Formats: sequence, C-alpha cells, structure tokens
Amino acid sequence: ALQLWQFLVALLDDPTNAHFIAWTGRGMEFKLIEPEEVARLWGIQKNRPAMNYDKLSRSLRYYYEKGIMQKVAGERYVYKFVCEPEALFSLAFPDNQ
Repeated sequence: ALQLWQFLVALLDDPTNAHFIAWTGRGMEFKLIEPEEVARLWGIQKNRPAMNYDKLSRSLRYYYEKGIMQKVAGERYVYKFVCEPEALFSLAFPDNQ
C-alpha cells in the first residue's frame, strides 16, 4: 500500500541516495537527479519491472494537481511537498479517511 510519495521520502531521508534523488535544501523541495533510476527503484519496490519515469511522473502530476506537491517552475525534475493543513491530512491518511 506504499504511496509513491512515501517511497520518495524514504529515498530522500537517506543522504547516500543523493546522487539520484535529494532534498535541495530549499524548504521541502527535492530534485530527481536521475529520474530513470528513481523509476527503476520504484519498479523494484512494486515488482513492476516495466516501470519508467514517464509512468512515475504521472503520479507526481496527480500529486501536484491535488495540491499535495507543487512542481517548481523553470525546472524539469524539481518538486516540493506542500506544508499546509489540508495537505497534511492527505499525507496522514493515504489508505483511510
């Protein structure tokens, strides 16, 4: 039941992953340094060997359209988590509401 956003946070928490995904240091902003590597690891997590970044980025778009993330303008692979009351509810309850 692991959400993509949770998987990304697990990768981001470990600084030894910073060569493919990293917190940028600007608040809750993060960068996919190697987008296809992030997607490969997500495919391993989900046992979906045909995973790729095209597919993973659909979920990033679903998250930013819902206001749980925002896509950073002028960047291709930079996103941020939203720090707002309503977004926190969604993060607290991915499986039941």
